Amino acid sequence: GPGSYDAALPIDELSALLRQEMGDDGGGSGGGSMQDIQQLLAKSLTEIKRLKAANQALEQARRE
Amino acid sequence: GPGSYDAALPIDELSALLRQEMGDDGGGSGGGSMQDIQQLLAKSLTEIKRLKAANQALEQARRE
Repeated sequence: GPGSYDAALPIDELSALLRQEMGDDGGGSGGGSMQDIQQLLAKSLTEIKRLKAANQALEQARRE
Repeated sequence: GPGSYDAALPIDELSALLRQEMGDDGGGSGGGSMQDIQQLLAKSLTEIKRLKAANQALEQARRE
């Protein structure tokens, strides 16, 4: 199976992991530009905010 | 300007946003070397997995 910790794994693995958490259609590229990092690092930040918004909303909505 | 759906903002802004989402006192420069992205793009991915596990744990507790 996989390793016991996520310790210093390469850029291809952490890119595939955040894209798999968002259910991608086999995305990513070898581009490495300022635009490539901005798109990836905005996408992971957007997914944090999506889960926090949903968590905060459902905790009061299901309480009835 | 539009009142919703921020996109294509500079790398310093999205990096200060993911750092303060993880509880830092704001942020600074977004960097651009391979060592910078292997840190910040993994930290933001760890915060997705954290909040998914938190949301899942309270959902299965309050379905009763």
